[PDB]
Amino acid sequence: KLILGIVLGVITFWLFAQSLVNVVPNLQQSFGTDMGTISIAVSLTALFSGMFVVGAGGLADKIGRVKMTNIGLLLSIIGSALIIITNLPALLILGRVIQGVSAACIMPSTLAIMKTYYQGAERQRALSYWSIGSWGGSGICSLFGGAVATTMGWRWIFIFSIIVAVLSMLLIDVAGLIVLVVMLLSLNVVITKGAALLWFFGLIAIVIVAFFIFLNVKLFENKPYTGATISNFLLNGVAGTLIVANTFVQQGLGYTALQAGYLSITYLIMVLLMIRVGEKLLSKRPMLLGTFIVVIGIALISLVFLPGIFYVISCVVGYLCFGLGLGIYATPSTDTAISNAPLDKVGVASGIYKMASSLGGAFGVAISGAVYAGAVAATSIHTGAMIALWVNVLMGIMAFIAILFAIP
Amino acid sequence: QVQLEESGGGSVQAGGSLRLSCAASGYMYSTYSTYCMGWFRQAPGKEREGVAFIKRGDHSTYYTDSVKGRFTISQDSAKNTVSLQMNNLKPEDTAIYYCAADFAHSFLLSVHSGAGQYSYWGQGTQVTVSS
Ligand SMILES: [Zn+2]
Repeated sequence: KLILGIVLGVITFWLFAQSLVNVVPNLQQSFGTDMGTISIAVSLTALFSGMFVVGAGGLADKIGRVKMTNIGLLLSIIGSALIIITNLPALLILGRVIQGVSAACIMPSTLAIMKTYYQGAERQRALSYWSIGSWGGSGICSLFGGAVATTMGWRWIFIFSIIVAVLSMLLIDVAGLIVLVVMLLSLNVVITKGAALLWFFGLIAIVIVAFFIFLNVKLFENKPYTGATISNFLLNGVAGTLIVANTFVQQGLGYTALQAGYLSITYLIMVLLMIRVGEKLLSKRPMLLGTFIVVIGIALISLVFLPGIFYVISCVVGYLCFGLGLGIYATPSTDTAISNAPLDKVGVASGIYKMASSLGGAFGVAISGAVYAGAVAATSIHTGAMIALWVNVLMGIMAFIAILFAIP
Repeated sequence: QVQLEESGGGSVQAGGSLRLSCAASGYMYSTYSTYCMGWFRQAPGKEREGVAFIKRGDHSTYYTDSVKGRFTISQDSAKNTVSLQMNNLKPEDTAIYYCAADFAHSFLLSVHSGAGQYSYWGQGTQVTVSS
């Protein structure tokens, strides 16, 4: 139906947003201001998004779902129009900030329409197509923006944002919220400062301080939806597996940038053609299948640390076995969360499931990188790599053990 | 937290040859990304000038006019490091050579040269030539 046809247009408003991150050198000359200041400028999108998606979901919960999805898609016009209009330093900041709060509005609200769309059985067709929207949307955000920068430029990648954000609409109470964003703002850049940096132990405080001040100040959930969310976090911990693998292959074994692309796009095509098999797979069975078969995905790439001549076989099967496992768990976990969550409080509950997904990644990457960067500094590339891949196996096993607290 | 440990260089007679190596510690690649890497020279007289740069992903090299043909930047992929093999060195080449690398980007995007783009810099290695 044209229920998802518009929704995916709002998820592709978050492909164009996270494509410009991989084309920072082009707009450093245009906007003029040096790298390091213009980089953090583009960073603000997923920054503002991660801290407001909870609130913007809880305000969409009351103010209206399609009301907020109308706000977001309208705010996605100015978000892109502001940047593409004129390139200059101070303006570039604000343009990404609103691009960030634009996503915070869309994600939880469009996740609530899906429950109204079906309310059982024909909901899995929608949530699967939603997963295609995000995983395809993020999966090629880089490979797109780069291909666009080559021929057309950095300008014609953000004019596609306004027109798709309109075509989407064509198919259409501060209870510590301020001490929530301050905990997230900090926690979001505790992983980034964790690598860079002191504010290393200093910024961990304002997270823990604004956590307990927010703990005793909408917190009300007790169902398997909790299990589906906690499992989602632990599974996204093995996101680092891919980045540490791409590094190892391209630096250690010394392949070209295109080979890295073929191994990666193989994983991308696989995972997008399993979320389809995910809905057919269904709750606990496929999520146990996914959380398990991903751990194999690692093991095949872990064993490439002790390689041979025909271990490109053992590495490839890894990318496939890793890719499909995410796809299998992909469309059942989003359902088990979206279903069990109360119809009254969907906007609040969905934002929490999406952030728990977000932090999981950033958290996993930080560990995977730090371990790799440490282990490769201590011992070698091949050795140090496996140490990082192993740390992912543990999280992937914990994600398989995280299903223990998720009954049928 | 990405150190650039650089080695080689030093003094030699004019019309001679010199090696300059530089590796990047704990610099990881994103899902469809790479980074560009090379040297800038700066004699006590003139200001910071670009020499030779290479895109780590697909050996996409770029040189300045001055050094074109004599200098040959390249990456020892198995040992993981870039190195600028300099030849027929003229006394203009006498300066402090700084190994640098820019923030990562889509591998589809082209190699970089402008000092504004490069963000990671090495302590600097000295090279001098004479009669
Ligand atoms: Zn570059």
